[PDB]
Amino acid sequence: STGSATTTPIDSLDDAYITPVQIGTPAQTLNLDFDTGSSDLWVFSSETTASEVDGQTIYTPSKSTTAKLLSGATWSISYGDGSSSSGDVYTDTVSVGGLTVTGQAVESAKKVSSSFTEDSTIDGLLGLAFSTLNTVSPTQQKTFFDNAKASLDSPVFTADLGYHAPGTYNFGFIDTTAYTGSITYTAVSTKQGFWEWTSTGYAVGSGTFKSTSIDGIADTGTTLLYLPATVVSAYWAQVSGAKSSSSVGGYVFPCSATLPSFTFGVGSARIVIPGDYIDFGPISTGSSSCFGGIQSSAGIGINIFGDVALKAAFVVFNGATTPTLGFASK
Ligand SMILES: NCc1ccc(C(F)(F)F)cc1
Repeated sequence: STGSATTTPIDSLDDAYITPVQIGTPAQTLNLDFDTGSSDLWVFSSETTASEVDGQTIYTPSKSTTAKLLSGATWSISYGDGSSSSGDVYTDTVSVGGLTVTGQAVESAKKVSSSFTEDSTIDGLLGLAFSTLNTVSPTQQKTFFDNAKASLDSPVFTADLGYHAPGTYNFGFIDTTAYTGSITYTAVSTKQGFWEWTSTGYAVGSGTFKSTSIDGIADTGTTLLYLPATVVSAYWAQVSGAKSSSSVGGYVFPCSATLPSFTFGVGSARIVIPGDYIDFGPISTGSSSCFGGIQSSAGIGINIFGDVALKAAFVVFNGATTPTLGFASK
């Protein structure tokens, strides 16, 4: 089997991407943030605290004839940005672009944090990291990809995120028309439950490529590109007037600047992020200082190849018995 669904930025800055997902019988369609950095499929629901719902579409399990309460199961998740949610668990039928899993664990939110309430466009998350990170207790549950894998034509899914435009998540096949050149595959460590890999280096604009190993995760659920402080300083030093702002919480730059590109290595291959992808717009409405799309990972503990990096590439999440990651230009 295969599945294919269009993913759309939630706003004019590509802060996140939403993909429609069918849940239950009859179908309830919710727009979920597909997150290769986490492993819980959770949704705003009829059970979510009323004051914490502000325009999201809710899943109502009592209206789904295939929904079954997973007895005694609860979940609670905290993300690296400080956001969180928690609730109880149903199993139900879940479909993405024609690909169907019966008995998928659907985590129904009873509580969500302020950042979720304030994003009216995100009805929940669909985790695509490794199932070892799933938070359901006392019986851990599998991701949608993990459940579908054996039925897929190939045990893979691909992320083709757009810059200021729609893109595609495919399950079970590689669309060879969706990229240029070849896909370079690189090793993955699953030891922390992430799609963790090692970039072979970087360049800033037309500068000399620096060969250096950068361990990090491929994370569609994170907006920006978080890299070591030395790398990030080298990038922003090329932008006249850019500086690290402690009040703002990262590097900012004059909105009048044209940004240099940033290149990252995948084996001997190179992925070029156009400079415009690195502009995240005014720090506050009407300001002429703009927030940078490449930020230091120093306070995080891990480097994150978030959407800024991934949307420059066609990305293969290969769930073969030894998982690997593939990157192609596009
Ligand atoms: N990395 C997962 C994630 C995704 C979205 C959000 C937000 F911004 F919608 F709350 C937070 C955390």
